[PDB]
Amino acid sequence: LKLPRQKVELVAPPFVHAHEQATKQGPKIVEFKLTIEEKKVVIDEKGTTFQAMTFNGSMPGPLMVVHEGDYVETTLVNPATNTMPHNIDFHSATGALGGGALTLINPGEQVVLRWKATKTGVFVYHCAPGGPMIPWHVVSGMNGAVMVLPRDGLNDGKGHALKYDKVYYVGEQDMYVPRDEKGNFKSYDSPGEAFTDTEEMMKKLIPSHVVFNGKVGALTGKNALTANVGENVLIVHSQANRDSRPHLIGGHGDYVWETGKFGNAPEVGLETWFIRGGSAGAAMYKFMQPGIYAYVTHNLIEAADLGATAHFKVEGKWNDDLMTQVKAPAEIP
Amino acid sequence: LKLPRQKVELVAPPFVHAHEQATKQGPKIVEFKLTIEEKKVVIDEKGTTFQAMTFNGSMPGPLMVVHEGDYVETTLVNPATNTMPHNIDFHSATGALGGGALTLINPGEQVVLRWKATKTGVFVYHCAPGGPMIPWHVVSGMNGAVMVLPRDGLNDGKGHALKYDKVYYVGEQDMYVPRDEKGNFKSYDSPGEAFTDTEEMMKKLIPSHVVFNGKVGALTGKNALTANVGENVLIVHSQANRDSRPHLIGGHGDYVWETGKFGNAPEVGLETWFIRGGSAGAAMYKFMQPGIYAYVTHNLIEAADLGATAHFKVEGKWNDDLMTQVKAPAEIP
Amino acid sequence: LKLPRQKVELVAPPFVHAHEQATKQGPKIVEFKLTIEEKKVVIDEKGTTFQAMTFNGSMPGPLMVVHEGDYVETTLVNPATNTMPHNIDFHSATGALGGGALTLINPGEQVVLRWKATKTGVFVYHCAPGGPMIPWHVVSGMNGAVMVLPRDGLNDGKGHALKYDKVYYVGEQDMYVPRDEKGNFKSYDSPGEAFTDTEEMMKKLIPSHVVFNGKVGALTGKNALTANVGENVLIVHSQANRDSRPHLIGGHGDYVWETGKFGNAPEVGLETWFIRGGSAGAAMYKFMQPGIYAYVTHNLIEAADLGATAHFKVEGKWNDDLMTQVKAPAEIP
Ligand SMILES: OC[C@H]1O[C@](O)(CO)[C@@H](O)[C@@H]1O
Ligand SMILES: OC[C@H]1O[C@](O)(CO)[C@@H](O)[C@@H]1O
Ligand SMILES: OC[C@H]1O[C@](O)(CO)[C@@H](O)[C@@H]1O
Ligand SMILES: [Cu+2]
Ligand SMILES: [Cu+2]
Ligand SMILES: [Cu+2]
Ligand SMILES: [Cu+2]
Ligand SMILES: [Cu+2]
Ligand SMILES: [Cu+2]
Repeated sequence: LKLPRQKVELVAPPFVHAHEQATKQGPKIVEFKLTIEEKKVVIDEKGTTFQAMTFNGSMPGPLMVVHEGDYVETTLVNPATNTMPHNIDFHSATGALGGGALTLINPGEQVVLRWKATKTGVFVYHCAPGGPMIPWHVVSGMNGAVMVLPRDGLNDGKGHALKYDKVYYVGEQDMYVPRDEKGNFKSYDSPGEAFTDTEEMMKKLIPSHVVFNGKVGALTGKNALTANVGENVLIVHSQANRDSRPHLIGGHGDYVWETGKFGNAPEVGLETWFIRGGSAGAAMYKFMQPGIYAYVTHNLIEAADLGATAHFKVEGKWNDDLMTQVKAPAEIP
Repeated sequence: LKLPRQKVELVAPPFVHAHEQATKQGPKIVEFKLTIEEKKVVIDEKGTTFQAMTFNGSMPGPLMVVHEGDYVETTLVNPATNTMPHNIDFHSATGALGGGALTLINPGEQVVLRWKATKTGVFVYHCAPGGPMIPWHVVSGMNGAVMVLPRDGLNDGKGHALKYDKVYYVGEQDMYVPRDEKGNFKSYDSPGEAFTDTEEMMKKLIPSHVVFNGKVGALTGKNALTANVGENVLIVHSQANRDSRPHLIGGHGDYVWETGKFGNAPEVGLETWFIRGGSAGAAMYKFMQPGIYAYVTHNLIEAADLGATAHFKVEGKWNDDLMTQVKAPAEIP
Repeated sequence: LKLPRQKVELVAPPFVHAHEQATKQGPKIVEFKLTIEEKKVVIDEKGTTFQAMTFNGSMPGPLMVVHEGDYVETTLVNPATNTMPHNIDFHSATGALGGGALTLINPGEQVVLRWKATKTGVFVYHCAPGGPMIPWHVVSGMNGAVMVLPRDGLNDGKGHALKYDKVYYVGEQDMYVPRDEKGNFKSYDSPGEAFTDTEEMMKKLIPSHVVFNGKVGALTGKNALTANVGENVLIVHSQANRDSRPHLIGGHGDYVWETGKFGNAPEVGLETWFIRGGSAGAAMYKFMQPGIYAYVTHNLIEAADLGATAHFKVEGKWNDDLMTQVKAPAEIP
């Protein structure tokens, strides 16, 4: 395989490494490295801890971006400081359980997998060692996404280009943290020690936390997402295990690929869309008003009470034609 | 803003205020009033009570119907007989969290919001005061829908008009009523007193009741929905917090907008469709047979056991070509 | 009704009785017989038992295949060895609650129903006696599917024929088996005796088991699904009560009708699709690589821990252009 090689420097979510949309490049071998990290992390503002397992230290793992026809060559590294075997499975790839059957590595090992990007869209990747370990590693944080763009960039299905000014990757994670008898969340010394209690809870199918970017409030405050009025923003949303229903409060999905695959035309003008568990989707919106927006799953219990809220802070001029407060709060006549 | 003004007299669901489909009118300011009512109501045939909070005294709130390009001017009134602050957020609107950030009113106050109807479809509206109050006010009943029609009326995506003979609005509500130790549903003296137990249950994500039009059996008996053979009926279905899967037992969705947005062509000939939590959808069906139909969510446990069943009573002539009992029940030979 | 009559010999899932895709036949009366069987069965590898109720002795019931415009004439038989009344409701049919209102039969009785196949797609059929019995009979196993093909066969929505080389029917069943105080699954002497405990659990909405073809591991080992590289396989997936998110691990959905209705064009290149509870869908894939694939619902807890995994064993030549292990596991440098 004698194609040019291009290295990518991955960046932590919700940011995305620099890439072209439409390109005049032909197929390349695009080289990525992912290093697995098992670590105890804090997941909420009360200080609840969690035995996480991650690609590159983040939940979600970083977004990888290539074009249709590229070959994706991933070096997966499992350092000796980890305790368990791991692998990687790409929903974008064809064969060998997505790559999982060719990438099982013990602590202290690495492996190199190449796959051809023959299908366009956004796709989940995740660890999948085998058996009951599969859901456990996924819900512990071992999932991310890849985006495979058409070489001509995105289009609206009617012959018009859609170009985004920026892209963000929102990875949603369902977490299962057991409680003790008095009702406090339990802490564990190792992923192995968390396993028995965690599996019992997992099989009851109700998460304790549903978070974006690994923690309650991760995409708020100094880390709110940003835009300006007039900017077209692409939001890639993934959920490797459980359904989600994204919604931009105060906005819309102007162009939405809820099943996430660019060979299908987008739907237009959505209020709320649906990300099937085990998939990624994408939505584009051109901001028309300044101020704060919330990006949520629109099970509002999960959004407000279990962690699944991000903010956008948008700069620009208020449009009174679109919306105006005609009369401020006042006493009823 | 010097456009003509038109007042609308809202009607209680499942009925919808009179409106045009295709229209020769240009944009207008369409004026609506919603008055919030907190009240204890009965939700099932066993006499279980519930601390409801409503727009205009109903669950769901009434359907508001306008055309693309209209300006919707809503007077929201929070009488002094209520106990909590409230607001309103329209998924159809652009900016200020859908209007929520401009409409927070204490008991004794009112506010007037105007928004331009730039996106067509059916959309949820709901209360959203802030923080954990958001899911609580929604699942207590503070949600409804708005329909924004194209000025040319509905079409099938192939150049043909779809015209409905009647429209019904089915609002589905997930309710969370706690139980006492012996397993009976609890009653509370105020919404505030219901809050702690209700929030604990809400975060476990399993409703005690799933109802149409506010109560088990609301859309049955004297209040069954009606049609005649030959009539094209539009059913608007909303769910502000939790997914639903509508199904017309004995019929179909001839033309369905499950994501609810009229800039997309409908799908045809569905058995069951899907309403994402936080959205409204719409389905049209031309009745071909008389008799009783059930309209359900097709999680049949929720339909039969938790409350989510409506009936249609349809008049007309039976069509033996479509279906016939060839041999009535008889002893096996 | 003076049309030719054709008998069909039904076969047990996941296989499908022989049929034509495109046909030069005109409408016929196609005759099917279903015999209800109530029986205690084993549902997992630990030996948990379950009070099943079935059409033709299987979960799911067999797939019935006809063409648009055919008349489907079903003889439903309820032998005297059963204990309860039963009926059948077809989502493909028009009127009388899908046929349910014309087919209620006591043990010892049979009935004959005919319906015209006016809508194309895959559709659920299920028992629906009345009231709380409806969900109970469905989740006890009394559901299957019918496929109504266009007379010209399937197409891609762009004028090209899709022809499948083989079709499999995967019926997914959510099961509710109660536990005793010490946490073991309970066994019951009759469906009637299982009813009270089972209904209590059902209303909590969380299944104990989620299985394909009636049992954990049913579609594995000697009973894995099979294909060869180059073969186009259609997978029909039904779920009569609860949502599912099918995914072919290591493959894709090349052409997918997730709502299951052939008057709509398929979507292309999906990773995971969505079967609404109360529906059937269909996906086609042309295998490109040999080896083992898993077909799952991509709630991985349900797939790995509650039973919802099937295998495909695929023969043929490995394609190193699509995927290759560049460097086998080795020590980190
Ligand atoms: O945007 C993708 C869509 O656009 C088209 O190429 C042109 O309509 C379709 O063939 C494709 O499904
Ligand atoms: O029904 C709405 C659909 O109808 C069309 O206008 C004509 O096909 C499309 O552009 C639109 O998405
Ligand atoms: O595959 C079904 C689809 O194919 C067409 O006949 C041709 O595009 C459409 O009218 C239909 O919805
Ligand atoms: Cu792992
Ligand atoms: Cu996967
Ligand atoms: Cu409120
Ligand atoms: Cu909302
Ligand atoms: Cu039955
Ligand atoms: Cu049904």
